[PDB]
Amino acid sequence: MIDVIMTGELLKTVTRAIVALVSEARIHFLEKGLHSRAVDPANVAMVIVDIPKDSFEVYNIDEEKTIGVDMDRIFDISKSISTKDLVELIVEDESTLKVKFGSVEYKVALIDPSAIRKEPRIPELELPAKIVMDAGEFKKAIAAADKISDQVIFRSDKEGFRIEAKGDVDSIVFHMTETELIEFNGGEARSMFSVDYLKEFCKVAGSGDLLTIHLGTNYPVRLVFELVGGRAKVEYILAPRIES
Amino acid sequence: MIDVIMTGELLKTVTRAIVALVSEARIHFLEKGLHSRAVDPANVAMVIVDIPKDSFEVYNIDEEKTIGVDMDRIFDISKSISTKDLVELIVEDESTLKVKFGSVEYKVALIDPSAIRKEPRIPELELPAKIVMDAGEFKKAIAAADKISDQVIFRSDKEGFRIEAKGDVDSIVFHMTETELIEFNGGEARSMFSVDYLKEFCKVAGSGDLLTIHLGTNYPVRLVFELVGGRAKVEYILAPRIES
Amino acid sequence: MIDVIMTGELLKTVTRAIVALVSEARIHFLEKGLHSRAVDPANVAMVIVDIPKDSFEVYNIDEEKTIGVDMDRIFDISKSISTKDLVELIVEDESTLKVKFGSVEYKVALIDPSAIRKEPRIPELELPAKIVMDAGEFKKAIAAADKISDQVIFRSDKEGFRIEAKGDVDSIVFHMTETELIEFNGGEARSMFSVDYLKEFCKVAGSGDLLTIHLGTNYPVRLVFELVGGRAKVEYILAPRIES
Repeated sequence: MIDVIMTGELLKTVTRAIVALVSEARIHFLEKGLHSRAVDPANVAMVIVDIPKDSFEVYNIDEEKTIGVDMDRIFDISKSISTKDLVELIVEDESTLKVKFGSVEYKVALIDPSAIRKEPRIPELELPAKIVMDAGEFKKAIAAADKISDQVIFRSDKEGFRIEAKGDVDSIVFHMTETELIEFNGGEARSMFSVDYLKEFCKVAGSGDLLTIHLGTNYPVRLVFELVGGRAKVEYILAPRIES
Repeated sequence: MIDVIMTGELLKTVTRAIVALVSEARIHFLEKGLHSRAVDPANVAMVIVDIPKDSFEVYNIDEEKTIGVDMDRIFDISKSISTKDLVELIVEDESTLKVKFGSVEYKVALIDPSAIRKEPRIPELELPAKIVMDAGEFKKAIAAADKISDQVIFRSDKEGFRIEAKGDVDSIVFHMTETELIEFNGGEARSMFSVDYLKEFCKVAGSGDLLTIHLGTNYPVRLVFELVGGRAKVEYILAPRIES
Repeated sequence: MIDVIMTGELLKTVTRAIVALVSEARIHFLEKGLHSRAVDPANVAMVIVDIPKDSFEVYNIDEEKTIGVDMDRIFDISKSISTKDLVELIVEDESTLKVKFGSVEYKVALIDPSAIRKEPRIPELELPAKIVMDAGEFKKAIAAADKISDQVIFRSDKEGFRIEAKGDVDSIVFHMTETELIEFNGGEARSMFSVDYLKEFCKVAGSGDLLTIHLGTNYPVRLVFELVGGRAKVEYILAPRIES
């Protein structure tokens, strides 16, 4: 059996992060905690979620188990859950997931894991640039860029980190030097990405959340967000466009 | 003449509660206070509003009087009124209603009471189950059920009160025991109702408001809400569906 | 060169006030401060904006300069600016405007002032009535009138200031006596105006902002708003309808 208790905000945020890309997903309850990964239909973005066992109020599992979940449903139900509610998830067999919060108990039929798209592999990306900043600040940068173009360039070097967008008659540059960043290795990298996806990624993040960016040149970017008081790690990987 | 003064929130809430079902209504200014009742077009729900004279800041009437009011208009005008404004209602003759608040005076033509649908009678429902709880908690239960089905079962017995909804692959159960409820008589009852109407009823209620449910088996349910600091009694009665 | 620093709220509010009427505008950086005036396409309303140099945190200009600005763009970009951000505007040449706030630098191509509709002249209106009140209160009056009609009468005399609207079966009167107003000269005047424009004007104002109304009979009304902590003067002039 699986029986865990987590804050409502933790469940709502991780559910929202996953459903942003897929409507169904395999959820692994491992000895070390919860894990889930998925790639979107267009194969342009991937999401990797990790909730260490210590981020849960209670984490009791017998054997490690994988369940198939209808993410659209859990997301819909999560909207009736308060961020301040404590939520208990229970799986006694293999066909039903119980979600309890307040005076309510929701029961949803699980999906056969095999019926879900094959479990994707995590790319062993070798990236030279590492940038650590506030997720809210990043979110604002993307929001500003979104008003100028549908594509942005991420650039890193010894002088800092920049996010640039160019339009027909206007342009915008977000720039932070090493001293302004939380952590920065000065690695040299430059890649271009779709603003649409970046904007969607930021919907589960805000001021106070940590963001670690792993960047290369003409390589997918890794955006590692630490959310909900640092209880969850939500990494989004986005394929690159041609930077020239 | 009729001359009363009430809080903006009191007028806004009671107006909203009535217009939810009808666009016109007879408003009775009785020695004991304000009274109004109406049934919706489909004859599926009824609303009974009572504002005791002591809930008003000022309640001065000569003789008991009944006026016909265009509820869509009062509701529209009430949107320009603040919950913290004090509102004065005046009827000097029989054709005009004056609504004063802030530095504004609104005058609306009254409707001939006779032109309005016959005054409905209050059903003398004999119900075995009585449940008293927080209206906000009830509202949340209905909101959760609404995500699962368009119908819900209300069930009461010695073990408490439950609200259940079932879908094709999921279900939800809200349950509170006698100790969790404010007041409960343990009466046995079970009826099914439309979530659409229940959801609409709850729009004028929130955490802190009292709700008394009178329930029977295959009988209309009585939902007595005490709103605006307990100043108004707004009872909604909803016809049942077949529970089996 | 032009180099000024202002609060985000100041830029956002003045930008919104101007774009309400036009999509392009001439902005004058004078020794005494910023000035801009424009009339809408229908020639029914005009806006005159004045930001004294002392309302800026920094105001450094070489020679007085006039620039042409795409107001739709600045407005769009201003949405990514926080009211609490400090914004720096820089014009080093004549073709580019730099907008800096936070860690972002926006560059927009300027418009040739000549390509913009001829600079309008300020009408030397001679009006007998002067009314000073809270802009938020005025805004509420217009909002109330808007529910009754698409036209309102502004009336002033020794007994105070009134805003009246009449519908088929209802009416509304907003009235404030001399003692209730901040300043009032008791001038006699009566004119009728379009609620649509008045409502739009009030979108940049709120409680706490000062409004000085200059009113005549069958003459355009002057609505002088002092916004953003009294840092900006935004005057709207609205052509009259036939009052009878």
